[PDB]
Amino acid sequence: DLELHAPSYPWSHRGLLSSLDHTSIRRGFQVYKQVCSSCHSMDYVAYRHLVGVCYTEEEAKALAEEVEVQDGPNEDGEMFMRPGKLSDYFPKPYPNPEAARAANNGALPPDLSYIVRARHGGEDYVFSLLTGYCEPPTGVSLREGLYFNPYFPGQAIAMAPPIYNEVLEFDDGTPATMSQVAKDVCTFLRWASEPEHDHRKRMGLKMLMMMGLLLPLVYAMKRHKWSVLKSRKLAYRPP
Amino acid sequence: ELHAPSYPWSHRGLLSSLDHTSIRRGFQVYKQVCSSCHSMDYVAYRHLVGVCYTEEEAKALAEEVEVQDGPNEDGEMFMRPGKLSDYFPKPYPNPEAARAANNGALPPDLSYIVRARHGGEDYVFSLLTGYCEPPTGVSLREGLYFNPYFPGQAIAMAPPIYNEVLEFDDGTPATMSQVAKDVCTFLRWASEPEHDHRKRMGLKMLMMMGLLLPLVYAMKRHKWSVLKSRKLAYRPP
Amino acid sequence: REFGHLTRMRHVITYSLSPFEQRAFPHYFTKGIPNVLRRTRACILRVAPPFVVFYLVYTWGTQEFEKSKRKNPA
Amino acid sequence: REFGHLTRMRHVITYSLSPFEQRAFPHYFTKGIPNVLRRTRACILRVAPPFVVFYLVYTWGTQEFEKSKRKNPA
Amino acid sequence: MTNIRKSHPLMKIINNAFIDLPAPSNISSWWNFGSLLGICLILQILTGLFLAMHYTSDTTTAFSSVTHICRDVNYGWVIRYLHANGASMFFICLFIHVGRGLYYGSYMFLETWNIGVVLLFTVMATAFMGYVLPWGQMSFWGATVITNLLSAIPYIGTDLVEWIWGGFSVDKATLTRFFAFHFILPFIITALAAVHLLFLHETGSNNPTGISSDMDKIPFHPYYTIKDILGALFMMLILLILVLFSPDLLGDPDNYTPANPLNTPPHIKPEWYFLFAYAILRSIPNKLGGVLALVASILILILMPMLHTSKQRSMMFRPLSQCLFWMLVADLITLTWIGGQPVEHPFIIIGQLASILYFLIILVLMPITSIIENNLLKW
Amino acid sequence: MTNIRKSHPLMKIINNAFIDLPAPSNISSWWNFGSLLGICLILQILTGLFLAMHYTSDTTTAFSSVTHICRDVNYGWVIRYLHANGASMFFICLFIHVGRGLYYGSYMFLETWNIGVVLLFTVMATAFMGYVLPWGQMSFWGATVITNLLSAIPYIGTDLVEWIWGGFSVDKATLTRFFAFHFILPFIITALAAVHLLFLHETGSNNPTGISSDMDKIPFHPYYTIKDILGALFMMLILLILVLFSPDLLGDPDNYTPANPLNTPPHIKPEWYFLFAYAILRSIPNKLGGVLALVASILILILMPMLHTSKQRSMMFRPLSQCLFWMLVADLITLTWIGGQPVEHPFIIIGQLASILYFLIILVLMPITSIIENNLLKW
Ligand code: HEM
Ligand code: HEM
Ligand code: HEM
Ligand code: HEM
Repeated sequence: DLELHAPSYPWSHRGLLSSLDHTSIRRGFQVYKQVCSSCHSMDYVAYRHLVGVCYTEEEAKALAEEVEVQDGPNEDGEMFMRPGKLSDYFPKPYPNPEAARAANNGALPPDLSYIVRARHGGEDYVFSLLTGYCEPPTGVSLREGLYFNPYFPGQAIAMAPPIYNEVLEFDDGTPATMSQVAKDVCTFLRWASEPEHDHRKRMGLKMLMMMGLLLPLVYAMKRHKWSVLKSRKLAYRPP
Repeated sequence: ELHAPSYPWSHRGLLSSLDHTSIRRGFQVYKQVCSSCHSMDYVAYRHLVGVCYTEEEAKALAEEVEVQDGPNEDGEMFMRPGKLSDYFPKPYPNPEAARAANNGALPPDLSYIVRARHGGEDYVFSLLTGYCEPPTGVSLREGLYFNPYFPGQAIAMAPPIYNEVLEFDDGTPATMSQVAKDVCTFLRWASEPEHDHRKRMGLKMLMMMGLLLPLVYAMKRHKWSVLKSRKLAYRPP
Repeated sequence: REFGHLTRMRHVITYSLSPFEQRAFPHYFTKGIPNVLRRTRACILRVAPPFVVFYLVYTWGTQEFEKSKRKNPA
Repeated sequence: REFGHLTRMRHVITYSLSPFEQRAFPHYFTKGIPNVLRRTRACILRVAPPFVVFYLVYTWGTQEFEKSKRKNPA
Repeated sequence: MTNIRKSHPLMKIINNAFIDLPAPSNISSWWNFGSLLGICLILQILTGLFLAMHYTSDTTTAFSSVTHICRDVNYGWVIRYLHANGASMFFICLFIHVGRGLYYGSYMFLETWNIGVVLLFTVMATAFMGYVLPWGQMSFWGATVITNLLSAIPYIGTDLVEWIWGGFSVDKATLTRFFAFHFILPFIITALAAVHLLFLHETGSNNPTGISSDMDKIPFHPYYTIKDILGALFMMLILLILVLFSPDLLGDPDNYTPANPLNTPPHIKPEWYFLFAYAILRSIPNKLGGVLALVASILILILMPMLHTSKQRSMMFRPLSQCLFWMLVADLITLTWIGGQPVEHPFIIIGQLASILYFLIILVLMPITSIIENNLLKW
Repeated sequence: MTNIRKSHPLMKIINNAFIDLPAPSNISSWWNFGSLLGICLILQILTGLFLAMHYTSDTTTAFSSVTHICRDVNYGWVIRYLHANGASMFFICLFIHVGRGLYYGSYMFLETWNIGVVLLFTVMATAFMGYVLPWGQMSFWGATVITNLLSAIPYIGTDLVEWIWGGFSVDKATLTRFFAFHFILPFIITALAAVHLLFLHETGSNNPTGISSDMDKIPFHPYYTIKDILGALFMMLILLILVLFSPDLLGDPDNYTPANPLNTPPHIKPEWYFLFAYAILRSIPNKLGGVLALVASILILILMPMLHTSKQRSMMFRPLSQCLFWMLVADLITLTWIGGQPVEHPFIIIGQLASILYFLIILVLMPITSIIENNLLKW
C-alpha cells in the first residue's frame, strides 16, 4: 500500500498574508489552455473571472473569442456556432463524461475548478505529481497504458506525461522548464479553487489589526466596569 | 369574444367522476393526432396503467415508441424502445422548432390546458368543434384560421378533428363530436389525475363532517348548558 | 388578572344545574326560530342597504361594460 | 427571585470604590504573574497526566499503524 | 404538595394562557376567528413544510417540481391544494378578525392592535412571496409589476428594486430568495402572534357589549376550548369543500402555465385577497401616490384608535355607525370586484369613487357620526 | 409613575432575564459559553438564511449552487465559510458547555439539564443534515452510511431507512427533505433554548464553588453583559481566524468533488464533531449494539444527576474526581482521533478500550470515587 505524501513546498502564497504571484497566474493560465485543456476541463471558471486577475478586458475578450462556444437554438430550429465572449465558461473538451472516458484509456480527467481543494495536500500534491513521473520499480509491471506516479494513490495513474521540458513558449519569455510550468500551473489551479485568496488574506489582515485594538479596550472596559466587585474589601462585625 | 358554454359533462357532477372508457378513447386521439405536433410532457406511460390501460397494454404502447436516452460506451446518443417510465415524447426537440415548423406559433404543452384556460374543457371542446367561416369583412393572413372561441378570433390550428380521423378501439364511430368529447375528457384527466380520488375523499368527508358537526355541537351545548340555564338573582339589603 | 381579584360584587345569587341532568337542546326549534327571526329583524335594516347598493352597482357595472364593448357612427 | 427574596444576612459591611478613581489594571503583571503561576501549580499535576498519556497513546498508534503497513520478509 | 398545573413553569404559562384565563361569557362566534387564525397558521406551518421538501426553488425546475408534487407524490395534491386554499381561508379569517376588532372597539387595547397591524403587514408579504413561489405566468408577471411599483420612491426607490430583484429583473435570484424569505417569515409571524396574545392577556378580551365584564368572567378550559374546537372543525369543513371539490376555484387558471418573460398574460391580477389594494393602486394615476395609497390602506388601521370619539367603545348600540360600518364592508367588497375587472369604462370611475369613499368613511364619517351620536345621547 | 423597564409587559421578561437578573458574583469564564452558544446560533441563523438565499436543493444543481455562492455572489465565500466554521465553533462551545455542566455540578438543575440534552440532540441532527446539503462525495457517502445505520433496528429497520431516504437511496428526495428539515429545526432549537433559559432562571445559577450564591447575587447589566460581550469578541476572533486564514482547515477536501454514487471515497469519516460517537459505533461488532451504544453515548448525560453521590455539588473540591473527569476528557479526544483513523489493527483495540473506559468513568468510576472522598472527609 503506502501513500507517499507530498512534501510542503515553499509556495509564494503559502505565507500567512502572502497572495499569489498574479504574473505566475498569467503564465499558469496559458499552460492550462494549451496543455491541460486538451483533455481536462475547468467548467466552473469563465473568462469573466480572468479579467483583473491575470488579464485585462481586451485581452480577455480576444482570448474568449479565440475559442468557439455553443449558443442556444437559432431562429431556424438548430444549434448555431458562435465565437466566445466574456460570459462563457471554459470550454468542455469532451461532449459528455462517456465521451471523456472512451477517448482516454478508460479513466476520467477530473475538472480542475476544485482539484486543489479536493486532493489531500493541495498544490504540493499536484506539482509533485506532475514532476513525480519515473520508471516503475523492479517487481512492478503496470499494464500497457498505465503510467507510474508514486504520489498518485495506487501508483497506476492513466495520465500521459503532461509536462516535458520545452512544452510551450511563455509569452513573457520565461524558460519553459518543466519545473516552471508545473509551478505556474499549480498556482493557477490554486487560484481557480480559491479565487478570493487575495481578498480573504487582505480581510484577515484588517481583522488582525482592529481585533488587536478592540480586544484590549473592551477588556479595558470590562476591568473598568468590573473593578467595583474586584475591590470590594468586605468586613464582618457581629455583636 | 364569447365565453365557453356549460356542457353537461359526465365528470361535471359534484360527486361524479370521469368515464375511463372515454379516457382510453381520448388517449388514442392524442396519440394519433396531437402527438405529431403537440407536446404533452408532464405525464408518462406509467400514469396510463390503471387509469385507462392495463399494465401489458401500456407496456406495449411504450415499446411502440422510440425514445432517445443514455450515452453508450462511445459517448453517443442511442435510441431504444420506450419503457414504462418514459414521459410522453415531445415532438419538437426545441420550442422554437415548433414555431419554425408551423407559421411561427407554439403548440402549448397539453398537460395543463384544461386547467390553464379560462373555461376549462368547455373552452377547448368548443375550440375544436366550434370552428366556423370568417364573417364578411374579416381578413386573415394565409396560414391562420378563424375560430371564434379562441381569444383574438384567429387560430393557427389546421382543423385537426376532421371526420373519420381515426378508428376507436372499442368500435365507437369517430364522428366530430364523439372524438372531440373523448379528447376533451382525456385532457381533463391529464390536467389533474386525482379527480376520481378527489371526489372519493370529498364523498367520505361529506358524511364524516355531517356526523361530526352534530356531535361536536352537542358536546359544546352540553358543556355550555351550565351557563345557558343560570338564573341570576339580586338580593340587596 | 386571574380568578380571585377581578372585581367586587355583592348580593348576587346565581343558580345553575348539572349538565348531566338538563337537556342539551332545550326548545331548539320551538324558541330558536322566533328568536332567530327577531335578531334578523333587529339588524336587517342596518345590514342590507349597503349590500343592495353593491348589487345595484354590480349589475349596472357589468351591463355597462357589456354595452361599452359593442359596435355603434361608422 | 428578584432582589429582596434572596436571603437573610446580618452584620456584613461592604465597602467599594467607583470605577472612576481606581485603576482598571492595578499592578497587572506584578500580581497577576504570581497568581497565574500559583493557579497553574494547583492544577497541573491533576490536569496534564491524562493529556500526556493520550499523547503517548496517539503517537504509539501512529507508528504501530504505519509499521503494520510496512513490508514483511518472505 | 402543589398542583403541577399552576406550579410548573411551562404548565403555569399554559394555564394562564388558555386554561384558567378569565374570559367573558358573552363572547360571540366572531372571537373564534382568533384561534382559527393560529390554527390555519399551524396548518400553514405544517403543509408548507411538506411542500418545502419537494420544491426545488429554481426557475428551471420550480414548475416541474410543483407538477411533481401534485402528480407523482403520494397524496401530494392534497398537501398543495391544502396550502393554497388554506392561504385563502387564512386571509378570510384575518379579514373577519380585523372587522371584529373594528366593530366591537377592540382597538382600545392599543398594543394588541399595533401588533395586529404588524402581523397583517408581514403575513401579506409572506403570502405574496409564497404566491411567487410556484413560478406560473401569473406569478412571475404579478411579481414583476408589484416589485416594479417600488420604483416610484424618489432617489433611492430605483435602487431597492434591483436589490429585492437580485438582478435586473425577476429571475433566478428573486425566486430563490423569495423561497428563503417565505420559509423564514411565518416563524416571525408566530413570534409576533405570541407577543399579541401576551399583550391581550394583560387586559382580557373585549365582550360584544364593550363594557368591562370583570364581574362575569368564566374559565377558558371547559367552555371556550370546546367552542374553539367547534369553530376550528367548522372552518375545516369549508376548507375541505375548497380543497376536495373545487380546488382551483380561488386562483387564476393562467398560473398553471410555465412562466415566460416574453408574453404577458391577457388578464393580470393579484390574488383575491390582494385585489382590494390593487383597486386603490389603479385608482390613483400618480405612481408614487399609488404606492402611498397602498401603504395607507392598511396603515390607516393605526389611526383608528385615535379617531374613536364615541363615548361607547362597542358598536352594538350605534345604529348610524353600524350602517356606516356595513357601507365600509360593501366598499371593500366593491374594491375587490373592481380590482378583478380590467381598467375600462365604467370600472375606472367606480374604482376612484370606491377608494375615496373608503378613505372618507374611515377618516371622516365615523368620527363625525360618533360626535353627533354622543350629542344625541346627552354626552 | 413606574420604570418602563419594569412596567412594559414585554420589557418585564427582558429586564428580569438580562438586566436585573441576580447572577452569582464569582462566575468564572466557563459560563460565558452559555452566551457564546446562543450568539453563535444567531450567526448560524443569519448566515444560514443567506445561504438559503442562493441555493437550489436539487441533485443536479446543489453543488453548482454552492460553488456559485462561493465564487460569483458578492462576498458569498465569506457567508459560506463563516457558516461552516461557525457550526464547528458552535459544537466546540457545546462540548465546553457540557463539560462545564459536568464539572461544577450543574446537572442538579434537572429540567435545564434534560432540556440541554434535547438541545444537543437537535443540534447534532441539524449539523448532519447541513453537511448533507452541499452534495459532495463525503456529504453523500456519509449520509448513506449514517442513515444505513438505522437498518440495525429490528423489524422496522428497512422501512424506516427507506422512509428517511424518501426513496430507495440518498437522492433527490433525500436532499430536498433534508434542506427543509434543516430550515425548520434551528427554530425549534431557539424555542427550546428559550425554555432552557426559563427553567434556569428559576434556580439562579451554579457558581464554580457550588454553594448557593443567593446572598451574593449582583445585577446583570453593568456586569457579565460586558463580560459576555468580551467573550463574544474572543469567539469572533477564533471564528474569523478560522474563516480568513484557513477556511477548510476543519473539513475534508474530498467534499469538493461532486457527489458521484459510483465511487466510494478512500475514507468515509464524518465531520470532526461526530467521530466521538462514530468511533463508538465502530467499536461494537454488532450493528444493533453499535447503534444502541452510539445513542447511549449521548443519552448518558441524562443519568448524570442520578449517579451523583458526592455530598458536594461541585468538582472544585474533589481532587481524585477531577483526575477522573480529565481522564474522561482525554478519552473523548482519543475517541475523536480513533474515529478519524480507519479500522485497522492498532486502532480497533484502542477504540474498544476507549469506548469501554468512557462508559466506565461515567457509570462506575465517578460514583464509586465520589463515595471515596465522602468516606475520606468524615461523612
Ligand atoms: C404564513 C403562512 C403561509 C401562507 C399564508 C402561505 C401562502 C402561500 C401561498 C399563497 C402559496 C402559493 C400556493 C400556490 O400558488 O400553489 C405558497 C406556496 C408555498 N409555500 Fe407557503 N405560506 C405559508 C407558510 C409557509 C411555510 C411556513 C412554508 C415553509 C415551510 C411554506 C412553503 C411554501 C412553498 C414551498 C410553496 C410553494 C409550493 C406551491 O406554491 O404550491 N409556506 N404559500
Ligand atoms: C397573525 C394573525 C393573528 C393571530 C394569530 C391573532 C391572534 C389573536 C387571538 C388568538 C386573539 C384572541 C381571540 C380574539 O379575540 O379574536 C386575538 C385578539 C385580538 N387581535 Fe389578533 N391575531 C392576528 C391578527 C390580528 C390583526 C390583523 C389584528 C388587527 C390589526 C389583530 C388585533 C386583535 C385584537 C384587537 C384582538 C382583541 C379582540 C378583542 O378584545 O375582542 N389581530 N388575536
Ligand atoms: C443550528 C445551527 C446550524 C448549524 C449547526 C448548521 C450547520 C451546517 C453545516 C455544518 C453545513 C455544511 C456547510 C458546508 O459543508 O459547507 C450547513 C449547510 C447549510 N446550512 Fe446550515 N446550520 C445551521 C443553521 C442553518 C439555518 C438556520 C439555515 C437556514 C436559514 C441553514 C442553511 C444551510 C444551507 C442552505 C446550507 C447549505 C449551504 C452550505 O453548504 O453551506 N443553516 N449548515
Ligand atoms: C442550544 C445550545 C444551548 C444554549 C443556547 C444554552 C443556553 C444556556 C445559557 C445561556 C445558559 C446560562 C449560561 C451558563 O450557565 O453557562 C445555560 C446554562 C445551562 N445549560 Fe445550557 N444551553 C445550551 C445547551 C445545553 C446543553 C447541551 C446542556 C447539557 C445537556 C445544557 C445545560 C445547561 C445547564 C446545566 C446550565 C446551567 C449552568 C449553570 O448555571 O451552572 N445546555 N444554557
